[PDB]
Amino acid sequence: QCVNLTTRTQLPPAYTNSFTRGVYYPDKVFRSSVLHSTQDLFLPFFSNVTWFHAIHVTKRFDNPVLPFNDGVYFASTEKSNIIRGWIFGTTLDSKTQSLLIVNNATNVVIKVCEFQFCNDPFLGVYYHKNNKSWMESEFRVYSSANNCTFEYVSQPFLMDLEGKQGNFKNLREFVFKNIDGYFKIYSKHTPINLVRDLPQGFSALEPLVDLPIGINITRFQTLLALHRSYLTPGDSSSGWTAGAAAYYVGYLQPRTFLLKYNENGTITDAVDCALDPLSETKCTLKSFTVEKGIYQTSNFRVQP
Amino acid sequence: AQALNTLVKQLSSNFGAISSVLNDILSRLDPPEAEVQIDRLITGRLQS
Amino acid sequence: TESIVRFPNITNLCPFGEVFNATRFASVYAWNRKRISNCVADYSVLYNSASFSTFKCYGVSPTKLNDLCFTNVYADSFVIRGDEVRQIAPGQTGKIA
Amino acid sequence: LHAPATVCGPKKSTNLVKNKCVNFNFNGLTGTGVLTESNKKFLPFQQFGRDIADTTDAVRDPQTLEILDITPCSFGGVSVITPGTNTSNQVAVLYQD
Ligand SMILES: *[C@@H]1O[C@H](CO)[C@@H](O)[C@H](O)[C@H]1NC(C)=O
Ligand SMILES: *[C@@H]1O[C@H](CO)[C@@H](O)[C@H](O)[C@H]1NC(C)=O
Repeated sequence: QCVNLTTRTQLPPAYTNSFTRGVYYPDKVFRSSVLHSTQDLFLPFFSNVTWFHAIHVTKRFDNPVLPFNDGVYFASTEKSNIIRGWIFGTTLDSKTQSLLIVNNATNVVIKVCEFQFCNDPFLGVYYHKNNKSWMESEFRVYSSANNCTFEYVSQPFLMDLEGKQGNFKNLREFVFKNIDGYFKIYSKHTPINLVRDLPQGFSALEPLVDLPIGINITRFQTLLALHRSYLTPGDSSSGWTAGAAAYYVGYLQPRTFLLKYNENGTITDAVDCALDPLSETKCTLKSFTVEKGIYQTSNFRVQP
Repeated sequence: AQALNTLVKQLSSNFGAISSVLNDILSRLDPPEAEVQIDRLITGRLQS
Repeated sequence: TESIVRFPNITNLCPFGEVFNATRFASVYAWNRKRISNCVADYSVLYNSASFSTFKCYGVSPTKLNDLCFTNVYADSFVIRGDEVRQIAPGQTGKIA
Repeated sequence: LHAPATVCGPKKSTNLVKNKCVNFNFNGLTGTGVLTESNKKFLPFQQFGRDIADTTDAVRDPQTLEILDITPCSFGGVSVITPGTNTSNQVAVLYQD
């Protein structure tokens, strides 16, 4: 069951700026054709996110245990679709409970158990020749499981394996939040093409799922799919078998956002209160078309 | 317009009560107890 | 002219009895918690039987509770001496609380 | 916290009526007004909206999952035209809006 893989060399980190990307509906209540200002957890509007070239190809792999703090924004885009789930937990071992989410072409599974997750987890598949079809039986993500208190199953919400190549880059966006015993996940899915692999356009994340599970989480890591191949003894080779992959991670912060619910009850424009003085004006005036003038946006006092 | 807006928006505030909607107050709390919360709402709305 | 009432047609009952008469009760330092949701509860049975010494509702009246809906209910359970029962209340100061 | 309700009480869901001022109770939220079919949809599982204030503008029926819009029913001030008691006693009423 247990499987390990390591690389002596470590891929360097990379920072990339993040535009409007990462706005989600703040409340379950519906609105339309109105400007609404609300304080909630959002990623700063122009924020330096961590871009990870997880898999590169003469090939290297990245299995980072990234930190978590009051929510996280995740984004990715690739034709191979190596990403297939996530793992969260204070320790990611049997000492305490931890959350797992896994996806397949037909269903999505979520569980909360004291999993003994491996240091280099991944899910393996291979082209079974006897059945002449792909098979998935290498669950190398974890070593053992116990006390399966909470479980849930849902549809493959965004596992669409589109058969398109070229100018059809598909972007998957996720937001994970932990609030008062609720693990709440919003998501968005859209095809866009740009010089960089994350567009500057503006779009909003819809609420995907909500799990009433109480747990303390400060660490998480991605789950990647490895397509094994029949490496005969003549080849005398073994190791990573997967295509190049990358993604972006960012940390949420408590900010006040002004959102413009459109006529169709959709938000297509928002401003962060603390981003710029002009955004402060837009927020205090509760509008976007600020007329020429001088405004008392706020007040400041030298702190002790 | 501004005045009218800031008047109607004041209905959203609860002025220290447990809820900003009288329906919630009267559905969640009995008269003898809901009286004080409705008192807070009355005072706030009247002042606004 | 008319009054309507609409609730999801959940034709299932999940009484709290399995928690109330749970043979074993956890310690206060390890207070037990149970989450109940997606079911219909007849709260009358809880207070219609002369079997509870103290039944104190904060922020909601027990009588009207049969006509209210909620997202989830967290039932906490523990055991303490009677004299300290008052300590289980918001805004109370004491070792137990 | 204004979220979909999973715990309910033992109350039968009455039939849904439209086009007349009724006293409504949807999964806990209580009010009164005229009910009609809403002109636009919410998110796949977004189940009510709001106006500039906390007053509800639209609601999703928990039984049929159908969208609906709410409007306060016919109301308004009333005044009366009187030419003076010391000259006559007939009067003409005026409903403002
Ligand atoms: C809003 O709805 C109208 C009517 O169905 C439609 O014409 C319009 O395209 C919709 N808005 C957007 C942004 O698609
Ligand atoms: C409950 O409501 C659903 C939604 O309309 C309906 O399909 C189902 O038949 C109802 N069941 C009963 C027992 O009324």
